[PDB]
Amino acid sequence: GTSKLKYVLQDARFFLIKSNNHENVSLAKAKGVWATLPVNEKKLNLAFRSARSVILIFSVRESGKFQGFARLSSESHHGGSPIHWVLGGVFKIDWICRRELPFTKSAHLTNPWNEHKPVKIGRDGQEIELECGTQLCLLFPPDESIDLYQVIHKM
Repeated sequence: GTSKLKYVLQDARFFLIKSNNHENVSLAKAKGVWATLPVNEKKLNLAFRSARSVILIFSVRESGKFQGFARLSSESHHGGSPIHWVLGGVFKIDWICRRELPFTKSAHLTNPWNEHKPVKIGRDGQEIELECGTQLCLLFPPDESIDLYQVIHKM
């Protein structure tokens, strides 16, 4: 069912994350980490203190799909062991869905905070309004590799 997911997403903030390659998403999916440029890192750190959940929705550029979504479990932090991304601080994230959603399945959703353009359109770090982000996350298929239990306790 969707009760657990809807609880996680209640009063959440949502950000589009645009990656230039699949490799960094694969790295991030396995390790539960993300890093972004300074302007977005600041925005995400502010959101983490302001909302019960901050959700990152990933799309690899030119892929025609979203590749999943994840919830920030921390603000960014420096000084950790370097992540050899295939080119700011590192955010720890808990993935909620690592399955793909093609843009054809989100064609009816428009983001009011991006001039009511389809939610698939946006720059890295584009914030997605609450209801559009919630409905977008609800479109993803269930991910049997994921247990929401950890997230629900962290909240």
